[PDB]
Amino acid sequence: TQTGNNTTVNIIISTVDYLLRVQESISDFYWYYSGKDIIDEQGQRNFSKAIQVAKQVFNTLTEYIQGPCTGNQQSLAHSRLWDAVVGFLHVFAHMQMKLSQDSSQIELLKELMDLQKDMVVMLLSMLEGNVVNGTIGKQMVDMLVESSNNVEMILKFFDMFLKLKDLTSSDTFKEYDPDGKGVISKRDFHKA
Repeated sequence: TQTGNNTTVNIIISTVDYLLRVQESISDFYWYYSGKDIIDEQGQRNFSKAIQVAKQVFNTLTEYIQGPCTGNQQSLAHSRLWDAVVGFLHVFAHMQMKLSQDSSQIELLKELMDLQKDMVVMLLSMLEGNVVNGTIGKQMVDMLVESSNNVEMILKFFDMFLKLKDLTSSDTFKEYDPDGKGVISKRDFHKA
C-alpha cells in the first residue's frame, strides 16, 4: 500500500499473478512431454530457464513475507497463490517420478528438487505468525485436501527414499560385498 499517494497499486498481487501464469505455463509444457520418455537439449534448456524464473519468483515472495508482516500475510492468503501452488504440487508429483526412471536428467531432477524446496519454504514462511484458529491455516489445509493425491505421492516418494539410508548400511548390505568402492551384481541387491 503506497500510503501517501492516491492510486496505489499492489505489487504482491502482481507477483502472484505472474507466478500463476508461469505455473500454468510449466504445467502445459509438462503435459506436452507426456508419454514420451525423452527430453532433448531444448526440452532441458527451455525447462531449466523457466525453473530458474519460478525459483526467483518464489524467493521474491519469500522475501516479501519473510518478516512477520501480517499485511503481506493476508495479501497472499486472499489471493490466487493456492492455485499456483497446487499446480506446482501436481507437476512435481509426476516429474519426480518421470525424471528418476532414466539417466541424463539428474540436472533437471536436482533443479526441480531445489525449486520444490524453495516453494515449500515459501509456503512455510506463511505460518511463522500463526494462530490456533488463523485463516492462513485454513487456507493451507484446504489447498492440501484439494491436492491430496499429489502431496501423498511426493510423501510416498520421500518415504521410499528415506527408508533406504538406514535399510542398507546398518545390518547386512554393508558386509555383503566388502571389496572397496560400491559394486553390486544387482541381484543380491534385490534380495537385500
